[PDB]
Amino acid sequence: HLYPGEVCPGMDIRNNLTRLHELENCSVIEGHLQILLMFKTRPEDFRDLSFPKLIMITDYLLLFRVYGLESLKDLFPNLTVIRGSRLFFNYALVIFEMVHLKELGLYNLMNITRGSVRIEKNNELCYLATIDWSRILDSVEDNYIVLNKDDNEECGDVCPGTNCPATVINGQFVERCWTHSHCQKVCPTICKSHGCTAEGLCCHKECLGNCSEPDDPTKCVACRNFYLDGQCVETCPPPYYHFQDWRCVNFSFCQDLHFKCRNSRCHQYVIHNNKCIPECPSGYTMNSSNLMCTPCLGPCPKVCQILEGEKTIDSVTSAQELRGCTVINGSLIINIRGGNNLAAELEANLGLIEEISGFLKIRRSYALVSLSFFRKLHLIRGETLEIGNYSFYALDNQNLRQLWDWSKHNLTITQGKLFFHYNPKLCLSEIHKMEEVSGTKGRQERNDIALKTNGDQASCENELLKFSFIRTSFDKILLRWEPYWPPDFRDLLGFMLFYKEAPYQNVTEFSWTVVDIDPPQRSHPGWLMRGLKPWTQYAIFVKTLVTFSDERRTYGAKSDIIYVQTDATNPSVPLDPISVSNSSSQIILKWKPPSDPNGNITHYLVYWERQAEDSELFELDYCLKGLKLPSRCPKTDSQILKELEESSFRKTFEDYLHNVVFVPRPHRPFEKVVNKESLVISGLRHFTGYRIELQACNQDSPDERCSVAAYVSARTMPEAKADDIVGPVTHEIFENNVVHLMWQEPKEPNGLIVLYEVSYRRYGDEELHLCVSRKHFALERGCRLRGLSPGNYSVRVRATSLAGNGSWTEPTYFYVTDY
Amino acid sequence: HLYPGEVCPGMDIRNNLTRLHELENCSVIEGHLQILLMFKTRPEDFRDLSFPKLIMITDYLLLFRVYGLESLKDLFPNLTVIRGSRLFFNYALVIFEMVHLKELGLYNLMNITRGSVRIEKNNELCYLATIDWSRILDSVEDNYIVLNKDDNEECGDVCPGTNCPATVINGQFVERCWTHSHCQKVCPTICKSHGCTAEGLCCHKECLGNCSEPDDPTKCVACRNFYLDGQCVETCPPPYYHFQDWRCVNFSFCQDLHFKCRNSRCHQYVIHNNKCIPECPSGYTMNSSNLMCTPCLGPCPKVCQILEGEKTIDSVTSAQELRGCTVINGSLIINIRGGNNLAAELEANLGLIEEISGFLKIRRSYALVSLSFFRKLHLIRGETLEIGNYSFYALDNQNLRQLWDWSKHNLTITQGKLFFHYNPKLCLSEIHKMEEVSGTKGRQERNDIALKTNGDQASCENELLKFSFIRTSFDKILLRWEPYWPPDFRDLLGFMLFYKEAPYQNVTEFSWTVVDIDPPQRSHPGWLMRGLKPWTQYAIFVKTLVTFSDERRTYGAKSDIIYVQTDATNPSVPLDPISVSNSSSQIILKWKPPSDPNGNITHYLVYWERQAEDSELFELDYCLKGLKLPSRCPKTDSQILKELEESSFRKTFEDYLHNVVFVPRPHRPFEKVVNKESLVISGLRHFTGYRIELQACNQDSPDERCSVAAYVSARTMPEAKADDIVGPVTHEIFENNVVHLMWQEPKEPNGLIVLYEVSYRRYGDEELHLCVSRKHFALERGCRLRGLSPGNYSVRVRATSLAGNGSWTEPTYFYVTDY
Amino acid sequence: GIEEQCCTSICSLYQLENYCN
Amino acid sequence: GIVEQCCTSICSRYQLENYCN
Amino acid sequence: GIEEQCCTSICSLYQLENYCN
Amino acid sequence: GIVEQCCTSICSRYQLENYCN
Amino acid sequence: VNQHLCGSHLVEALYLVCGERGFFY
Amino acid sequence: VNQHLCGSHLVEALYLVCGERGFFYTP
Amino acid sequence: VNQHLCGSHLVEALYLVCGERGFFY
Amino acid sequence: VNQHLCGSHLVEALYLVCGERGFFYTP
Repeated sequence: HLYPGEVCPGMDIRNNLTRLHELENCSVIEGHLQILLMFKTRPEDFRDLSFPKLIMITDYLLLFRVYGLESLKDLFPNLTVIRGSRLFFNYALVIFEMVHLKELGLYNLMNITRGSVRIEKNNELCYLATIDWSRILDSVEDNYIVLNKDDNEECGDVCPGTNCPATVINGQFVERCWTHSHCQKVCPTICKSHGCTAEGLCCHKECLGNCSEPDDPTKCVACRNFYLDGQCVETCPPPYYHFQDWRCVNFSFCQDLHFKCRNSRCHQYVIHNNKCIPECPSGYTMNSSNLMCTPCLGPCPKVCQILEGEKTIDSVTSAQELRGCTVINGSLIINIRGGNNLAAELEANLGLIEEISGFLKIRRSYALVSLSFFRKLHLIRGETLEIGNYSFYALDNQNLRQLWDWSKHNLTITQGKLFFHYNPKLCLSEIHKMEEVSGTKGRQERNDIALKTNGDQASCENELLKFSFIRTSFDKILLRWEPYWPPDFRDLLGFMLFYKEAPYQNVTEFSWTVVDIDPPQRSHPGWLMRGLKPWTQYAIFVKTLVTFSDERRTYGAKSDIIYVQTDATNPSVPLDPISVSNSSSQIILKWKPPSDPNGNITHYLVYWERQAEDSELFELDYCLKGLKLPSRCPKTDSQILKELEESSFRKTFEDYLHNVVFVPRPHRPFEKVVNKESLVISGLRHFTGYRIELQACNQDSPDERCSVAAYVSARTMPEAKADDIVGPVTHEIFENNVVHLMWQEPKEPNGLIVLYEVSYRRYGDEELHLCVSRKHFALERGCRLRGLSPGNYSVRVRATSLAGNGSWTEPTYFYVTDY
Repeated sequence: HLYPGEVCPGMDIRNNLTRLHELENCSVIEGHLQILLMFKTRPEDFRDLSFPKLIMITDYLLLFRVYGLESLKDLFPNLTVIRGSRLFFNYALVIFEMVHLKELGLYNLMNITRGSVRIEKNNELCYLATIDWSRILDSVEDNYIVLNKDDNEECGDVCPGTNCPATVINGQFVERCWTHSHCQKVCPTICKSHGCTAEGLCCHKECLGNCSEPDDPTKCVACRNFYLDGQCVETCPPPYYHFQDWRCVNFSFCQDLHFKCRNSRCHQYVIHNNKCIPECPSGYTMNSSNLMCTPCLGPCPKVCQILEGEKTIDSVTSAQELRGCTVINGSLIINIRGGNNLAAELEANLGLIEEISGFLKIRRSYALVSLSFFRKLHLIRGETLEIGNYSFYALDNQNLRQLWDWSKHNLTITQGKLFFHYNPKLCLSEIHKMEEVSGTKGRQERNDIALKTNGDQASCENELLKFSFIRTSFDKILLRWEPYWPPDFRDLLGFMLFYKEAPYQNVTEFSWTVVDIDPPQRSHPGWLMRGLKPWTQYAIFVKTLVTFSDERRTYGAKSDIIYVQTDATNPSVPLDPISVSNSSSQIILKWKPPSDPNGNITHYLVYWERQAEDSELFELDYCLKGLKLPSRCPKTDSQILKELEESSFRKTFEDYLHNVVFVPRPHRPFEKVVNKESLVISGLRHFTGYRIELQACNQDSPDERCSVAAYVSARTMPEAKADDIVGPVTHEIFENNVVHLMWQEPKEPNGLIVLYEVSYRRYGDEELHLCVSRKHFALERGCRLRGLSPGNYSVRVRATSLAGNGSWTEPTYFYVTDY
Repeated sequence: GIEEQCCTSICSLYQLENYCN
Repeated sequence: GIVEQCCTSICSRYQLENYCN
Repeated sequence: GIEEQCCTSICSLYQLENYCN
Repeated sequence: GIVEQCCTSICSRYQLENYCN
Repeated sequence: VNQHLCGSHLVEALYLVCGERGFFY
Repeated sequence: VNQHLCGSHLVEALYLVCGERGFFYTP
Repeated sequence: VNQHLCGSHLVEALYLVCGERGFFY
Repeated sequence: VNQHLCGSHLVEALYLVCGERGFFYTP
């Protein structure tokens, strides 16, 4: 159930396992736990050592170079909550340089309330990618898990699937398991943070992590808000006071803690706002008999004496030592060598201070985007200045954009000069505004505020260029902006045009194809766009190119990013035209839409034409041998320096000349396709070739504006009995026993018939064949037999067309006279 | 001839043509001529005004905004020499903003001794590209001729070619002409500078430009060295002294010039080294009676009091005002906004000074490569410092590489701090050496000498990386260099490899394909090259990538550029194989060498094989119908910052952890081709198809190492009478008048004979034909005629082969019995 | 000569209105 | 010089009279 | 598994000596 | 801290004894 | 893509720049 | 009219300011 | 040209890195 | 042996210097 036994305040264990045996009788650690620096240790020194009683840790857990430890599943088999009240360099779980460690094994870790997890330099640690930290820690983007065995090698991670839950991480579902035999317990979304039981039932509203029986505060394992009498409560009822943000205590316990410090060497506890806090905040003073903080009859701030008069803020834990401070009796150095935005936890610890007796220095703060976390910073006395007599030292801040919101924020620097160098995203406008507000305008000397490094990567030209004449064509865009001239019009070396296609409106500022535009002659400067793609929206804005000025402000002018879309036109040719004739009169034609729509495609045009049969087939003798009828580079850097130098040299010569000279004396079938890519075609002749003309056309009513077609050919299937001969077989016998055979031709064949074959066989004799071609059939009106032996024959006739061979006609019997 | 009349010292003319009339009586201008600022002038105000007497100008000629002037061919039709003793901003001929000027017309300008020519902003001036300035001015690379009509428009330049000499300028020959009627006079190379006459004869050795009669000093027009009594002399004979470096004068004239200054308001002339110089140099003093400079009995320097204690050097004319100075009582600002190296003329005027009472400032000196022109600069007193207490202010020098040669040069800065910023090619080694030599080591404060701007574009890693294991293969190169470690080994973020193919040895330093190489684990770091082209030499060197350090020196390590050439291999396939049979037994085969030699190609292999005649031609009946026999990108700066920041963050966490934890307690026919790309082939059958196997092979004796072949086919020409039938025509007549014809077959035809045709015609009747195929000829042993009418016939026989139709045999007569 | 000036080279806007009324 | 007076600073009508006869 | 590690990715020199005696 | 003493400056054998029992 | 204008490209470019006032070509 | 005057515009400003009397150059 | 190694490229690369001491593949 | 000691090498330097007696941490 809840926490039994002792409380074992924060402890550190080193150099052996001898002193760790004092964690046996306590379940919750009221502080931080550190197991580190164990070299004379062996893997057999941890099997018999286990701490099932430990449940929750308040500050953090640190593990640094403990040899022989392979898994935490035995040391802490029931650790479930790390509150993270006090972090170790903005981290709540640090595992650093754990040699011989192979798996985490913290299979009960459910919630990490505050902080992050860092795992680094563990050459044998695996089962790291199989942990869903999003279910454990809220802000998972701040975790730093690098240089392990999960990426250096390919160590296997076997989560039993025949039960470990699978959750999506990036784009795939993977099973979650701490070890080879323990699955990461995942609760349903109905149990937000209170946890679930074995059967998946939500615990009490005041619960956290795990519980024995659902919907019962007294059967939980880790309290979400506070602990009291084995029960989790939202707030401490009277006469109990909050203590360490995790449990409720009476006045006697806090008094004993206070007296144990007063009568000894410390955190002399007091009472304020129904809490037993270490030090009373600003504006209150502890009394003699009672410990409750009465408000003072005077504005007494909380001074925080910084040792050595210089404090470096580099993490959440360093800033937290200034929590509740109002006046700082020292100097602050803000250096977050990071990559994750800590302003959320920085404004909670800082931002309550008003005065700084020394200097404020912000150096190499990569992650900071603004100094707005100083909510109440008003006075910088500068009684102790940075070397070189500086009271505000900003340097090498790669993402600093805003110093303060000067509309409502007041600032007053008493002494010391300013310094701003290598702030690529902090512009001179903010610096000068802060100079005016602070009152140190006439205090800085040259090169204290840099010019080629402050804001060199930020667009703050603070002057608007207005486009004056824009119109678009097929593949060109015409641009015209109002002319711009600095006071020295020769300083304008020309304009620079940035363009980029954008499907949607909101586009970033500052790809980005560049073209250099000369200044006009003193006619708007303008420029003509070329090499565009039709029906595409582009982002356009112009940024001036002025010569640098070391003395005064350099200069600035730029235009808002306008969006222009070029017009539509005829699309491309439809792709992949394929035609298939599944039936004797039906053809299915399939195609792909053109790759260049150049607008919205509205309709398609398909044309057909029956191909006339080749003339030579009607005038070829195919009974002869040989009768095989077919069965149908950015501008390099030194270069631009050359134009810069030449343009400056021309002005230098002009100025020298002017100074010297002047002395101041004293029809075919078709159809319309609607949003379809195929068609079934009716009314087609059987076994005939067709020519298809296919177009994709995006405009019908206001005249068609569309391109050339795609051509393809297809042949329909033939009929069954098209080639078969119909009609009775008619024969004539002359005086000289000449047999003249006649038969009705197949009026409607599959295209055309090339030849006929007649098979006459006298009874008992062998079959005789004779080919009759088109010309023979026309000349003889069928067949003519000369010189035949007496007897009775059997005559069968077949017709051969383009489709193939037709069926033979019924046998016919004729008898020639014997004489 | 030589110069007559007056000398008219340098004059300036403005606002009208009224004061130009004093140039009428003088031929030489002893100074500078400036015609400028004439707005109320018309083109008709210059036709009647000419100065044919003017010959040469000592200092320079300047022309600035004179309206109505279209050509100088009338103003100065005899100007020939501009000595350039005193320049106008390192220029000897300045033509600036000449509106209405169309052509130069200075058709006698031969030599410009010193300076350059600037022509700018002349919207109508043409005939500029038709001038060979190399024949006029020595250092032509310093000319600045931009923004004229020669490039803005296409104004014609007609030089009469039917006489203007043509000289090569870049890669083409173009005629030279000042105007449409005047050719630029060019002398032969035998006349180096003395000039030539009309017929092309060299003038005297002491002559210059032009002369009337060759080999006569007294008939010249412009003296090369000095002028005296209408004669050009190398040196002034006694008792004459040099004056203004162009003429010789007696002591009386220089005394009168000296007395005209002493007894009036100046250039109080003296005598020194047989010269009448304005001011005597250091170590000499003028006497009372005589003007000769006696050496002083003491080291008195020539101090040069600079007005306002600050002088800006920006051109040759500004530096020339300090000529002969030894101690400067002021401050020098060196700012040559240029692009041309002026060190040659800067060391002549400067470099004679030893002390500078103020500060020395070098700002925006683009063209300077070194400060070595200060030959004798020893002391910089710094009695008047630059704002911010600076005595040596170097800033924004884009090409400054060397300050001084510290092996022999001494320097001593008395007061003032140092300053070095934005010198991309000046490295910290030179700065620190100068700090040590000058004695101001413990005088500079932080940010006075920058780190990320000084030498950021120069390779001065001043530590050698030695390659340890190099070996090459087909297309891979293996590289291994000795491991390098800074004192903080975590600062080494990895190595960077630069490679580039180089046909020849000497290659530039600092293309250059880059690959990032991780540091090793503490095994030499090394790297394996992939994607190479065989038999190619590459330039290899490795430059380390270390984390920046703001406090101390950053760090450095790089390797000398080594050169490795990969091995040779089999070449590519020979290209374009074409075979032509010009003769019945000869075939010429032509090919191109392979595009990938991969070494030196030694020999070629060509193979042949006779293709057997197709079998079906021997078993085809070609007498039937159907007898048609054929008649055979750098990772974006954004990413690299991310790796830099992450690498620094890991070290920051490591340092925080270490500080927290540790507490300091108190066989087929072939042939071999030798360097040839074609072959004539003998011993070939007539009219036969051959298959060709062609190889290019670069190794013969130590086993052939070469690739696959290219295949092509060719057919030889046929013989004339190969298809003709030889042998007598033999016939037999049977009892039934059956004619059996026999004829000997053409044993050796063009491949094979497909058929024979026999033409028998009875006398008075018509010709009868009968085709005899191969099988018919074999079966009947020729021809067999059955059922022939009585009479006498004429029989001719022809043979048809693959080549074509053979000639008919001689007629043969046979008579069949009539019975 | 528009062809000789920007069929082998590139002509900007400024030298294009010169061909206008 | 006139440049430092006029192009960098601001010249008035009276100041330009110093550069005339 | 050399194939799975640098036939679809790039393997540097260091993880190639690990396949050696 | 130990880092500023050892990694930036130079530590001796005696100095490292202060970080031991 | 981004290259010189020749022929029809030139005539469309000139029609783009001018044509309200008129161009002769 | 009051503005910065540089280069050619400076020359035109001087010419409009004076030029009926002419520019000055030292004797 | 600068892509991963697969097959013969890998075997030549391994023969380049090692083979004096020996590699099994 | 005298050199810069950073990170892991620093930890090994401490372990070789002492460790028979153990590291020190404040009570």
